[PDB]
Amino acid sequence: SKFLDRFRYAKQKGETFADGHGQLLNTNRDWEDGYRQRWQHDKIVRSTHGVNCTGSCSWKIYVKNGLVTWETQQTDYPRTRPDLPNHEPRGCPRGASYSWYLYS
Amino acid sequence: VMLREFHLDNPSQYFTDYVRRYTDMPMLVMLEERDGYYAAGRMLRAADLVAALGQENNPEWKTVAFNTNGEMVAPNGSIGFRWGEKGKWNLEQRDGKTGEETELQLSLLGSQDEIAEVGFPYFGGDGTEHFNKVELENVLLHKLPVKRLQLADGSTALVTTVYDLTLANYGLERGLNDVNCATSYDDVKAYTPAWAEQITGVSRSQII
Amino acid sequence: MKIRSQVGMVLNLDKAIGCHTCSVTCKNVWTSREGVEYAWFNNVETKPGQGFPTDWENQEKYKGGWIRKINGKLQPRMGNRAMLLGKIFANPHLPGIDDYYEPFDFDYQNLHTAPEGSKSQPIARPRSLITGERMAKIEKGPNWEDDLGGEFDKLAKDKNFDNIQKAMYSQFENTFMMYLPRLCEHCLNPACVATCPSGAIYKREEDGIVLIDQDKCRGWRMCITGCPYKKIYFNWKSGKSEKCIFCYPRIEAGQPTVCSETCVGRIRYLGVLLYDADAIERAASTENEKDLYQRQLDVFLDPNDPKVIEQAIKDGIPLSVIEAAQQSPVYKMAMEWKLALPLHPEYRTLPMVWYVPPLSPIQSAADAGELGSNGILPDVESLRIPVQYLANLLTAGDTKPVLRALKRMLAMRHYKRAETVDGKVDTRALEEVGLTEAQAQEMYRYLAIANYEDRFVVPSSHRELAREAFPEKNGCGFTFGDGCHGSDTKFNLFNSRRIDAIDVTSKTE
Amino acid sequence: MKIRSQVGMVLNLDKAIGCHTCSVTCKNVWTSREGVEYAWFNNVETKPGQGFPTDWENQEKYKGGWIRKINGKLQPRMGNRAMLLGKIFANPHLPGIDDYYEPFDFDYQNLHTAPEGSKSQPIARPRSLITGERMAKIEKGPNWEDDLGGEFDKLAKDKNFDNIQKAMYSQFENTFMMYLPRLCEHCLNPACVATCPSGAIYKREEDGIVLIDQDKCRGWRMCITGCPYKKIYFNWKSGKSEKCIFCYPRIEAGQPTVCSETCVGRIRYLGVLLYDADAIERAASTENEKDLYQRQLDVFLDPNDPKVIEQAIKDGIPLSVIEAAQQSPVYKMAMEWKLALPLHPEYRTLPMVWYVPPLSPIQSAADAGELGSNGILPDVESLRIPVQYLANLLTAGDTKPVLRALKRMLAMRHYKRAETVDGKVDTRALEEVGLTEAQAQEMYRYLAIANYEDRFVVPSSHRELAREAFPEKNGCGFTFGDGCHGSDTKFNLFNSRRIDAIDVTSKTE
Amino acid sequence: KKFSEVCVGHLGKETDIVTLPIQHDSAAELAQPLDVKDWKKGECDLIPGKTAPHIMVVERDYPATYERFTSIGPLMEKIGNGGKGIAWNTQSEMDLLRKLNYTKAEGPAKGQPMLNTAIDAAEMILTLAPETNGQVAVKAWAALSEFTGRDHTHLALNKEDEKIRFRDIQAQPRKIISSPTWSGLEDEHVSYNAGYTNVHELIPWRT
Amino acid sequence: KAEGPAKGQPMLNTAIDAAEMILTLAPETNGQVAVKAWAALSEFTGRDHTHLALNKEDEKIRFRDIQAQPRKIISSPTWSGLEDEHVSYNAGYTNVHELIPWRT
Ligand code: SF4
Ligand code: SF4
Ligand code: SF4
Ligand code: SF4
Ligand code: SF4
Ligand code: F3S
Ligand code: F3S
Ligand code: F3S
Ligand code: F3S
Repeated sequence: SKFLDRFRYAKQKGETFADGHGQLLNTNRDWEDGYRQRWQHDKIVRSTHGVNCTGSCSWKIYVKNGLVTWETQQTDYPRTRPDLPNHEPRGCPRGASYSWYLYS
Repeated sequence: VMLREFHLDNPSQYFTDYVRRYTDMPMLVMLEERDGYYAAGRMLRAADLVAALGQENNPEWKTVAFNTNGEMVAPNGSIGFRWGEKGKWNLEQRDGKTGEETELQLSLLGSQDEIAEVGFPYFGGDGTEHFNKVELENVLLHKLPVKRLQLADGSTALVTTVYDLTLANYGLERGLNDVNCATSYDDVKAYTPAWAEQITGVSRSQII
Repeated sequence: MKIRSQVGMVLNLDKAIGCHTCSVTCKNVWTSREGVEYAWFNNVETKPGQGFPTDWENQEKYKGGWIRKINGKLQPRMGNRAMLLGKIFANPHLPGIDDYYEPFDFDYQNLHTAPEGSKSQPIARPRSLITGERMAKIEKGPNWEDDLGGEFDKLAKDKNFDNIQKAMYSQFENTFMMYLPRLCEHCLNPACVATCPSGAIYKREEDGIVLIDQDKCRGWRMCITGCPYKKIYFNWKSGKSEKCIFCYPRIEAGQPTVCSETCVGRIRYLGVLLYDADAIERAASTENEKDLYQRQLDVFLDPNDPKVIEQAIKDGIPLSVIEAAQQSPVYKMAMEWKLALPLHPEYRTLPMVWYVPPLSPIQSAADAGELGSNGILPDVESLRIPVQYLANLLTAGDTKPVLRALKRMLAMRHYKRAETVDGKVDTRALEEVGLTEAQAQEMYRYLAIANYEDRFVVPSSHRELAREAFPEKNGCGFTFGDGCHGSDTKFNLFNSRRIDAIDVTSKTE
Repeated sequence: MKIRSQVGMVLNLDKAIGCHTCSVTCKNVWTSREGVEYAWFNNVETKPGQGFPTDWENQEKYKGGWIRKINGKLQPRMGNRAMLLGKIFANPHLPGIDDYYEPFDFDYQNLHTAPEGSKSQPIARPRSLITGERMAKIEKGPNWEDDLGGEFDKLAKDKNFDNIQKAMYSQFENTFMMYLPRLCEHCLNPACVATCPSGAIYKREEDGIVLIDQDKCRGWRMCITGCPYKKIYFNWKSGKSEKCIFCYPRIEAGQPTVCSETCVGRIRYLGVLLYDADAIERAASTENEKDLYQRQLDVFLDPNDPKVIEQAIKDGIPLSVIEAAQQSPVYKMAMEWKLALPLHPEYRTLPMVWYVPPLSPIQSAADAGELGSNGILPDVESLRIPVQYLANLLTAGDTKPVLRALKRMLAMRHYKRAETVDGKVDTRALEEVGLTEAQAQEMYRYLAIANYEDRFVVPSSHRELAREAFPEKNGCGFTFGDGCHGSDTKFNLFNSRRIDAIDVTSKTE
Repeated sequence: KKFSEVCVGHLGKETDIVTLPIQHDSAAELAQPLDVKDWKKGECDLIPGKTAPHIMVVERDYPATYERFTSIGPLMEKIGNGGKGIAWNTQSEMDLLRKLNYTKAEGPAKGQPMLNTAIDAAEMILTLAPETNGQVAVKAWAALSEFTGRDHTHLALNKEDEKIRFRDIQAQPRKIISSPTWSGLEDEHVSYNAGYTNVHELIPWRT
Repeated sequence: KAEGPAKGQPMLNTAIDAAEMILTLAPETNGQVAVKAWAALSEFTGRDHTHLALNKEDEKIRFRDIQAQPRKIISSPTWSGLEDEHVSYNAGYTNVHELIPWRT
């Protein structure tokens, strides 16, 4: 019970730090699952953009709840010589917004 | 069964050529004198012959065989050609001395100087009480076609091929009237379907 | 002495291309909900400019950050505890929606459903996402000033132009612009945490990520004013505040944040920094604000020092975290090469997202110029971006550390050119800035080649420690609604039990 | 005539290797929670055997499935509505935990914590996951009979040995065993749905997957008895029942189920089947149970028939689903080649997970045998597994359809051997079984080569249809607890609003 | 690392006498051709490498154990690499490895490629092996060709530019290259079958 | 095709079938074709250019493989630069180093 937890008030207090400027607490953090479950997805699919930009960037298409939700760049291109920087992640702001179209 | 039907009675062109070029069957084995019979000794080496078959490098590590023309030769590929020299460690059917193409002969039957009895070890009669055994003789004497050769040290010796030794070991009758060879698959001899049925319990007809 | 760890971030503004890819990916993942559609956890601003929200750097106006009282004690600029509570019925400094922008959408469907016989070509007009009403015109956006969009006199109101004769910069030939991408600084002495009456904001012990507890937040909306970087955004629908979460779901397993991995310019670096939590208040309360930068560096600890390593282990820092700290690109840039600098250290929050200042085209001159100390390449004195502007942004007005960073970058360039073009060893520039060939080569490795494994060195947050990962692995995610999550006491009115826990106790000990 | 679609499944028992990989992957993903640790949504059984739960095929004992009354009307074997309700205080046919097995774990920690000076080597003993008490011995498990584990007289109690003189099979030389992997059949006329007093179980319209609503289920535990395949497992902790969910989260986007994609033997095929929902009752109530198999085939519709296609579109079937139905490996095996057969059609549920019967080594004989119609390969009459056993399992005792399937498989083998060994065309075997060269080559393509794209032809469940995918894409997953999910009426006592919805209505229409 | 510091004062630069049995796939395999002679029975002289094991001298730098463990030694460049009776030059591979793994800045192994991480070690394996580096594959088949007198480089020339990398296999498993270390082919027209090269390339079995 | 006007010809039913046609026929994606292409060019110039693709003659890029990881293409006479691991692609490189004329 979250209500009953309030009674463990002072009991959840750990050591203070920085000469009393701070307090370490030992309290529940389960609420953090809220953002974790948003990031979680069904799968990622490799795709790119059929637009005339010259980018030719490979992306990870995220499917969640059986729908396309967002995309982030693939970074697994075959690496260039050791004396050259690699291509990853490529991408651009336009491409990062493509997912918007599907159900817009 | 395979040797009897696909190598002897109805020779397979594919199988015959294969064992001729890819096995040590045509290779010559020296026979050792025993009391009343012979035993298969070490393989004949180029070094054992007078001119060492023209082999200067590792002659004691190169095996010998007869070509289809009755001539003795040291074919390419033997371990002796691997070190101390180059270009001859291959399976090309060639004469290791003349570098000329040659054809190895498998059996000496039909060109032997005489027939000699060679003893073969047989353990099928031994074993614990938990397994079936077939009593024959600890040593099985087989009739093998041989040829007498004059060695480099002046001595003489009888030789036969791995091929002939193998057919005898399997118990294949070849016309020399060998009592220890099978007269049929039902003949309980050292290595038949009838024999195996007793040892393994597997029906001879299935084995066949 | 209490050692704690955190994955800090460094953004190389010299490589910044102001593309906003970082902003779009964050938005798609974290803030596409009604209530936070106007909120950009990560936002990029073109400077000179006033930013998002407008004039966020003006603390006299917004009251963010800390002040050091005459007695030497720290107090939120917003006011002490009583002063702050006295403002709770109506936060007098609160930024309004118009300080950000009124979120909008367009009537695209009109393009599809326009009736036959229309007198003119149908069009999609703007509509407010706040009222749902037609908008006569869009007058503002989160990136309205992009690429010097607006009259100079307007952009130049930029707080960072303080103490600078800016007239000369209104001249075409002297034009300059740079990009400032930013997110929450996940400070060591966060002003937000200190200004929340409910105590819903906290810094995570294991990785230093600062979060607003969505259960515990009561919507007092005071924290928004408290943050001098204005990186906390009120969710107008839920009635609670939200902020950059440093992508903790990813960081927890050793992955880069979304804005870091998706940074197209490859300017973001992630690396562990070990800090002495017991020194936070001492550092943040130093008398001279120009000393805050160095005071913070002094709170960072040497990860290769056995004394620190042994203390770290004693204080609970995982071995893999200590290891990551020993190959941290952030530590190298901030502590070793002195290329990275904090963003507005004078706010006294001890920010953990630092920046390498940008180089720029040489300034306008009488002629084509002459070869300088760096040959055909620029000398720090010739750069067109006024160093004082950069100092106001990163070092509380002290140009010394900014000049050092810029000069060192140029020195590396001089050294590498001698090597790759002349095929000769020339360390003249490096010696002038106190760099060794080895340091210049490592700088080059990380800044130029910048392999993926070198840009991000993120260790696991080790969720198995001090918790029960086994039952969690087996039952997390089955969101049927057991009503038992979020509390340590097992009793619950609905007479239920946690789905991801074991209720049948072992009787065999 | 009301057309609906469903992704059916076919398991080729001839390729089954009884490895249980399918069971482990399902378990790890879906049932590793306390309460369902003993439940195996997918479980593999070695036959002859009684299975999991023990003797599940004995409907006289467990009362599963439907019966056809004298008046021709269907009624759950469990009883009509009133009869069933009269059993609600204590389900008299309910399988007990011991009918499955008492779930156990081991005291591994004793191996780690055993005290110094122990008299003997420490060991990890079993403990019950139900009571937490030490177990003197493990006496049962979900796969206890694996590979003929147990005396023949015990295994032979197998319901499928009915009407068979089984004595001869107790002889070593006549030994035989096969594997039967199984999951929920996601029936067209599910007995579970019909036997749930709360109406919490339903078949999804768009893809035919049968689910138990975890909100609405009240734990009446009658459905467990109703299912003749005993594929519904009570969650002893939550107090509600659960069952194979056909991995709908994956199917919804066009992916194979976990047990299908992880099937090591590559024996599982997934393909759409279009069926006439209006004919379900007529088919399931046919007088002779040996007619149920064909009656069900008659409910399946030809996906290449324009009449069916146009009706499908009119009934709302997505174009991509119709397309998938036209290249369905399941349709080919069940309808065209007649290789796949239902599992226990006599239960009258119209199951949707079918099986191709297995071939087996030739039976014991007097000699090595002679060349038969198929040369050195087996003739159907020589197979060691009694065809009547397979008929009891798949065709209500009718050996005709089983013999056809087996003979056709052997015919394909004969035809292919002539082709690949003799380099000749020999269709003698195919003609004898009514197969064309083209059919044999396609059978070979799907059964032998079995490329991934040919084994699984799963279309999307199209979650965007009749719903609002846009707001969902933007806000799904933020599980903060808005308390507004799961209801159509907007009013809620906690005065909240859905996180993934739009509350501000457009005023521009 | 701990051993290297703890051994100081106890073990330094030592000289070790190591016995080594006669190895198959080495010229020494041609030890006793016609019979068995036991030197301890006076049936022959004790000849290391022929009638007895090879007696080798190995120098060990115990304090440098860690530095050697974490670096690719100089023998690859000084002596080379090989196996199954053949050897080849692997200088180009070591040069590549210096760029991929970086090099020791100082100490006993200064200048040698690094072996700090498991990935550095994996890259060493991939770069040096003929199965994973077409360049090495061709040099390997070329070495074998000297013995047989038949060209075998045609077995890897069509993949000479192939170089399998650790990060690439993380993206997708990669099929290896035909190598003389084995006797079958990694080909797109014929599956791998042992003894295939002996039968079709006429390479002898090592008997 | 089983029957009809195109009986016996490879199929082009799906986009993947079409993609495989492209990959299999092009010298950039099929080393076998690459060598035959460079050989054709060699007739005109009188200089061997097959050495530019022989080391990749067995390479065959497939649609499903690129879904697993983007693949670098093969040096082709269709272009004037090299796809090499020691030198980056630079236009006009083959004209300058292989002595192939510009089509002027
Ligand atoms: S991310 Fe941008 S540049 Fe890359 S392919 Fe997409 S639209 Fe083109
Ligand atoms: S930048 Fe982040 S941690 Fe620092 S005061 Fe603002 S919201 Fe708090
Ligand atoms: S760290 Fe994550 S939440 Fe924060 S700005 Fe970057 S992408 Fe957004
Ligand atoms: S097999 Fe599945 S759908 Fe059919 S009755 Fe049982 S639980 Fe219901
Ligand atoms: S379909 Fe999914 S839930 Fe059903 S048995 Fe297979 S893996 Fe388990
Ligand atoms: S002041 Fe605190 S109560 Fe919420 S709105 Fe800010 S975190
Ligand atoms: S603006 Fe572009 S350069 Fe990186 S910091 Fe943002 S993605
Ligand atoms: S009978 Fe119905 S109420 Fe639940 S336990 Fe079964 S689904
Ligand atoms: S038993 Fe094995 S063969 Fe497939 S059906 Fe299950 S993974």
